Amino acid sequence: DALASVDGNNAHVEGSRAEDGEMKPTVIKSNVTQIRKVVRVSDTANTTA
Amino acid sequence: KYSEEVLDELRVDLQRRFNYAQGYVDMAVKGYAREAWEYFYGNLPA
Amino acid sequence: ANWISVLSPQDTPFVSMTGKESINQTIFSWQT
Repeated sequence: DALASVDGNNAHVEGSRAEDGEMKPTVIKSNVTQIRKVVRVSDTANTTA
Repeated sequence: KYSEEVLDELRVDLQRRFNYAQGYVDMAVKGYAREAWEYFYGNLPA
Repeated sequence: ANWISVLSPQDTPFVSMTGKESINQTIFSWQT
């Protein structure tokens, strides 16, 4: 979320009504993951010495 | 007075023995132990 | 019947008469 701009004219009168205020939603963000290697070899060996 | 040829022969014998022992022990124990640990936390059934 | 018959010709004298020796490579060599 991000706050609102600052006001510089707050000079409300006394004994008056509560004016509707500025309210905003909260922005959301999302992402996704990513996916390996190749082990090509002979492998016919490694069973005996 | 240990000869280096003796040590080389020992290295070869030990390497082949370790290869056989690994090839056995893997499918003997670890193939089951991995899935057992996975079931421990219930992560295997997808 | 709870068994099977198998001829199983298994003389194999040579294998037991020559012993064996482990190696650490697919190609061994000697010199003489």
